[PDB]
Amino acid sequence: EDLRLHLLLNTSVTCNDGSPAGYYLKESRGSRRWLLFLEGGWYCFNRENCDSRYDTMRRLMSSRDWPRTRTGTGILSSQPEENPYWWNANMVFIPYCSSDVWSGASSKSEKNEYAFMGALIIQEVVRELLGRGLSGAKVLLLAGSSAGGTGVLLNVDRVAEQLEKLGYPAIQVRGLADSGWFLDNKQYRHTTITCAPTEAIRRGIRYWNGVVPERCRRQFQEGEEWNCFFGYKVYPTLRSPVFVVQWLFDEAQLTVDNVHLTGQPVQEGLRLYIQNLGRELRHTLKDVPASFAPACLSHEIIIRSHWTDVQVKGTSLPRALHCWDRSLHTPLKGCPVHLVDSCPWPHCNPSCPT
Ligand SMILES: Cc1sc2c(c1Cl)[C@H](SCC(=O)O)NCN2
Ligand SMILES: *[C@@H]1O[C@H](CO)[C@@H](O)[C@H](O)[C@H]1NC(C)=O
Repeated sequence: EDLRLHLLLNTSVTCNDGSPAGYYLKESRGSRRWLLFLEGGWYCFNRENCDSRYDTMRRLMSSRDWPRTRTGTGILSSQPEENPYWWNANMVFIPYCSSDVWSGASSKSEKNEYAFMGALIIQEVVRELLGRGLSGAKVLLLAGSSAGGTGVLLNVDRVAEQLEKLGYPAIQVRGLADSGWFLDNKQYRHTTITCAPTEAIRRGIRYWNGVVPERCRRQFQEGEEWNCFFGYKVYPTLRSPVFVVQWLFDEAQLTVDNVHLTGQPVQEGLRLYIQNLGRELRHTLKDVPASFAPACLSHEIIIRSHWTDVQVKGTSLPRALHCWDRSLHTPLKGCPVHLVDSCPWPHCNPSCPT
């Protein structure tokens, strides 16, 4: 119960239903490191599917029922035993209550049943934290999992530009995108439920007034900004350092690809499909120097209490992140930052989560 809720003082920056957005904070007075973590949880892209999400996933659309505290876990833990990487940092958990992959900039109005303000929520959290110690930061790591990991890719350079324009050019902004690196590939079977992410994101952008990083927007241009939600397309346009964590066989990727493993022998077509998915993922990370990509069927990593357990080539994620920090002070002896499994099937890495 170590991170305490603060609702935004600017109450025009809202969750989907117009309730104020907010953040959970645990300060560390002896540290100039700040970790701002973006929660995930899919998205919604029209009135009917947002109404459904409001009925049964309301905490992802509203702050009315948020608890006063949350426990920091994994990379948000303040215990070195659980978080060898950044246990002494100032910790911020930003709840995902905008259902827009952190991309929205639209208020609730007579024309809009819901507000989609994810990009503005991040901006406002950063602004309000500057008065609570962030002005003294040396590193701001914008991290996130699942839709929050894609949110990191969409927002890390905007945070960097915001701090520069506010007069804090000494704060180094970096990104950590966990489980948010998706492929716009062919589904295994081509069957809201039938809508593939490219089409759902294309509709969502219009519904949310979604915004993407400027250089990526300039490449893809009007009507094609959905491309910027796909890591391998947006990442090369980014200027801030970004560390990419991605399971090679991510469960959300497989879900959108209409792959459902049961227990029966996988036949040749599905075997080749899965192997090609891992190969394609691995290919997209070849030129990503800071990356951690284990050959596991799983979903998210960084806020799980046992996040320390998985290893790629004998190196854990907390160690790789520590090596990344050292690299941003060429490669370091025994301290690697590019860790992508090459084995071709889920759980060929023995350290995968059970
Ligand atoms: C831009 C894209 S493509 C895609 C996603 C997003 Cl976001 C979701 S998010 C999943 C979650 O939050 O658990 N997973 C599947 N495919
Ligand atoms: C509150 O947030 C809105 C939306 O980002 C912004 O336009 C406005 O200037 C903010 N007001 C204050 C006082 O920060």
